Amino acid sequence: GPRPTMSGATRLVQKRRHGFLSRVKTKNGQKTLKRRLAKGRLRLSA
Amino acid sequence: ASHRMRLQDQGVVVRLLEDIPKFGRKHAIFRIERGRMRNEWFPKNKAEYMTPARFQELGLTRDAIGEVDRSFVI
Amino acid sequence: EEQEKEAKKSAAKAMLTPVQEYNRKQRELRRARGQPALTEEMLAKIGEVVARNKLG
Amino acid sequence: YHQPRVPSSAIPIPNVSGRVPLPDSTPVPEDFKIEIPSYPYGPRRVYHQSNTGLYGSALIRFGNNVSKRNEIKTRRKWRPNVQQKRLWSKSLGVFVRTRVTTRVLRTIDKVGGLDEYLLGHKAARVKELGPWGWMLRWRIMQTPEIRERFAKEREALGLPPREKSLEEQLREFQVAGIQ
Amino acid sequence: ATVKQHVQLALSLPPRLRTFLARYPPASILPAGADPETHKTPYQEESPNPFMPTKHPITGKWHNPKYSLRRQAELVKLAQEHGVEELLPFTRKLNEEKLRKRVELGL
RNA sequence: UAUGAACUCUUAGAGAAAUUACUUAAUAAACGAAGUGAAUUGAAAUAUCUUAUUAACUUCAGGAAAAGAAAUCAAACGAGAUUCUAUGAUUAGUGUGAACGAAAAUAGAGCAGCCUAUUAAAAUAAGUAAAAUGGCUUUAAAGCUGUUUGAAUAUUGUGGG
RNA sequence: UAGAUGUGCAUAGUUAAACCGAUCAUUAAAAUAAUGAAUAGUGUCUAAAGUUAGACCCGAAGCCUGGUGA
Ligand SMILES: [K+]
Ligand SMILES: [K+]
Ligand SMILES: [K+]
Ligand SMILES: [Mg+2]
Ligand SMILES: [Mg+2]
Ligand SMILES: [Mg+2]
Ligand SMILES: [Mg+2]
Ligand SMILES: [Mg+2]
Ligand SMILES: [Mg+2]
Ligand SMILES: [Mg+2]
Ligand SMILES: [Mg+2]
Ligand SMILES: [Mg+2]
Ligand SMILES: [Mg+2]
Ligand SMILES: [Mg+2]
Repeated sequence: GPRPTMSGATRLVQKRRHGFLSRVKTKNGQKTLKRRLAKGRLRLSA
Repeated sequence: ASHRMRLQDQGVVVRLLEDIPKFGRKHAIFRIERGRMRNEWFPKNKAEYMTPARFQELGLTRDAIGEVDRSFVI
Repeated sequence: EEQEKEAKKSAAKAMLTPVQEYNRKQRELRRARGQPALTEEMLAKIGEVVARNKLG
Repeated sequence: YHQPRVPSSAIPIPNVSGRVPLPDSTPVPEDFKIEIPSYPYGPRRVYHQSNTGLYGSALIRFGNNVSKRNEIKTRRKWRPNVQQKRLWSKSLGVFVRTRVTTRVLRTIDKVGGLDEYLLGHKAARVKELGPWGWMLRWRIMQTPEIRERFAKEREALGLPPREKSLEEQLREFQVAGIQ
Repeated sequence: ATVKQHVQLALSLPPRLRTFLARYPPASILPAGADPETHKTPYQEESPNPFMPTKHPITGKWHNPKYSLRRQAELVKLAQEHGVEELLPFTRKLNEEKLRKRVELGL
């Protein structure tokens, strides 16, 4: 069953784990942005 | 005996320039192990590689390749 | 900036062997000779062969 | 590699990276850096190990490991017989250290030394040299022996006699650096 | 009058033939009192017959002909359709040479 | 037909993109080539095989790229670079099988030849051709290749097929 | 104006196959000795079909590659 895994979650970890800089500065992150850019997403990160 | 054997290298042709003892006199052409020529003689300028171009300038041919003379002594 | 990029592509010219320089110089001379021209005197002698082998 | 110092030259043997760092004992004014002309055929896009030695046309190869009864295929690799050797350079007068294959050791013996193996102008050799051999080629060309040998072959081919040499620039930086 | 018609026939040839004949003109079309040894174009001095391999004097290495056996057959085919095949130099692709070698020697 | 203006981030450095701090700092995808390279699946199981020089990943590059003017094919007559489409062809052939699978030639789209390359290159190619061995490709040839060895000089018949 | 040009199928069968041929094959030589095999095709449309493709439709557990997340 699902669990409350977002309890006590902070937004400093969201930016570090899923933020824009976390992706433009990595090889695999660039692919993520380019995939989401091809699909037309407005929210590319976080 | 067999119709096919292990392929081996006989050596490299060189011409002496310093009258090395136990190997031959000056300006002597013969085949020597590549290690001695590559590590001992060539650095000390004791011999030179005999390339097809070197043969023409010296006017010699492949028939001049002699043999090592272990009995030679200056 | 564009002139520095140009000079970079042309930097290896200092690492050319004498034979390489000799061949690059002969092109400058060969290309200067041009293409030989056919004189109206020779063009006539060619037409004689065309008509002789076409009509008679 | 750890290369020796040339007996009577302030130019060191280049680094496999392409850099020619000068010792602080050599007075050089900043705004100056030794640049080697780029390798025409560019670096090798696979087996980057080959861009730091004399590998010839040898690279890492892939194939199968066929079994005996069922002939089952399994991928394997074939590596060149690369060795580290000290090779005499008549031009520099020292032992140039580099990684070389056994097939290139024979070619060096065939052409008449390391210096002759670097000065070849055929397209097949310039490809076999690689980025590293291109540097050693650039270095021996700065020596007075090769510069004198090339100057003698130019008049033999009918070329005009042949601006300032790199070794001279480093000499003029001394006379101007002390005073 | 006929002289003007002759020049027009020559100028009507394809540029590919006019180019070849310009740099490799045979003695047939040369001036009457001309001499083959002289009046040589810069190409004829480099290679008397551009269809045959030449051995460089300084370097004992044969130089490939300026026209490959494929390009030799294209000129012969192009020169035969315009009546100037007899103006080309010797070639193993000439229709008379191919035929002569078969009749003389056979299979 | 001209012309004024046209902010911030991606995109100096740093950072939690659209901030900081500076400054007349600036280039997605798809397509291309090479390298690496599966499995589902089919064979009514399954190893060779097939799936498949596939998908995918990495590197490099341009508006296209790649390839290209015969060390090509033919067969005793001759054709004459490369690329794309169709036929040839459920063919020759390979494989125990399941299946895989050309070329010549033909037709059409385009057509262009050259080295003095309409952008600036060769003194005509030696550790190469080729051999043994381990593999790839494959019909046993040809072609690619690690290791160990290693030629000849042109139809006045030298070299490759 | 004229010439040429452009898949294919059929028109002759027979045998493993060629030579051969209204005959051919086996008979280790051949021979009516014996046995088998000979006469309208081709194109198109309509419809039903075999084969290969998802192949009448829906439905796995699982396998592989690349990415995501402590
Ligand atoms: K490597
Ligand atoms: K063969
Ligand atoms: K028949
Ligand atoms: Mg859970
Ligand atoms: Mg927590
Ligand atoms: Mg040994
Ligand atoms: Mg930035
Ligand atoms: Mg900024
Ligand atoms: Mg089965
Ligand atoms: Mg078959
Ligand atoms: Mg050649
Ligand atoms: Mg080979
Ligand atoms: Mg083979
Ligand atoms: Mg071959």
